[PDB]
Amino acid sequence: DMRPEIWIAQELRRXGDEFNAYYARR
Amino acid sequence: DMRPEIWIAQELRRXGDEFNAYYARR
Amino acid sequence: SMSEEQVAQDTEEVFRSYVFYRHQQEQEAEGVAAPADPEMVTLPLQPSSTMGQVGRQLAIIGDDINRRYDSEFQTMLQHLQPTAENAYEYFTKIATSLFESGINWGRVVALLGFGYRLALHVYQHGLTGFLGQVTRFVVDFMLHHSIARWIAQRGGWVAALNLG
Amino acid sequence: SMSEEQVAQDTEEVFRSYVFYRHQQEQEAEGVAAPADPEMVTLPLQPSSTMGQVGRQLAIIGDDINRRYDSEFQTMLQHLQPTAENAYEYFTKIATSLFESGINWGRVVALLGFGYRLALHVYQHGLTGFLGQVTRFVVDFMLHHSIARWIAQRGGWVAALNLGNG
Ligand SMILES: [N+]
Repeated sequence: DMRPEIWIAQELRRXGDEFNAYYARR
Repeated sequence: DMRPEIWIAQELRRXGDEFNAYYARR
Repeated sequence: SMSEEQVAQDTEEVFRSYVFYRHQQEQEAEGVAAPADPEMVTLPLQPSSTMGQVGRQLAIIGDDINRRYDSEFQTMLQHLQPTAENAYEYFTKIATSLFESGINWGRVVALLGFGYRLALHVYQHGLTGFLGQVTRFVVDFMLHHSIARWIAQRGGWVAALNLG
Repeated sequence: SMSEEQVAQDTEEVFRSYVFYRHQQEQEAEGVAAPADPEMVTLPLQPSSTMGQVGRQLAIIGDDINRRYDSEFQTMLQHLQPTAENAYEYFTKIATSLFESGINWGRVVALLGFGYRLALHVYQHGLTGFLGQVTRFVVDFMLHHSIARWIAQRGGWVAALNLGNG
């Protein structure tokens, strides 16, 4: 499947990129 | 690997059980 | 008195209303990530339906809990890769597993939520008109796997209005 | 007037303020059902300091976004099984992975969020005093892996003061 630390990194990136777009849209 | 439908069912169950515990009678 | 057949019939309006009002409130969320599904935005509903009330209420009171699972269901559905061709098979396996260790109201509502999330996935991957198919997935599973009977014996879907 | 070294020094207060305000807002939320972490409630902090304000800005803006990751992070951290002994290296490698394809302010905030979630998970699983360890994970990652210099070239942490207020 995936090591948990790789999975966490992938989801932190998704989440961070959603924050990044939110700061700009605001 | 756990089959994907099994993982989904496990988390559906967890989610449902969280709802069930939160909205308990009295 | 409330029969499993009446619960099965009521479930269609419960689910369709649940989908409409869940989508409505989610599309109002700050930082919402899922795009709008016009089939759910324009979904027509019966204006005075008690069952419509039930589905709306379940969507509303479930919002805090359900949204906490959003990212995980994105990951899980990307792995499952459901399509029109395998949706019945996987819906049935998932619903069966959901209730294997017992039935409770939260799991009943989670089945609705799964139907919602599956319908969104299929629309977002290109297929229109699938909401009627998932609606029947939900109703038929409940009728034939004793969930409608379970609800009936606890007063029917209006019993859900006492939750919270 | 800004340097990578200064940004790294400032990061400790930014992160500790972020932790305080994130915990406070989550404990105040209505549905919640989330157990309090007293180490995060009694954090000594100067709210009106500039770095205190930066941490607050980053905690309060768009907090609905990190709610959507709550259940997945429960699952993932249970699989990670962090400990006092393994967490520094896990944190550093996760952070390296996060920024491999680029640095942006949202990913910076996600790193703070991971520090928060990791600190909260480890406390709830019985280890006190771990917040000081996670704080250094965050600071030391930024110092030694480009992030503090990236922030410094953009004016320092004060450049984050108004993110999301357009
Ligand atoms: N697995």
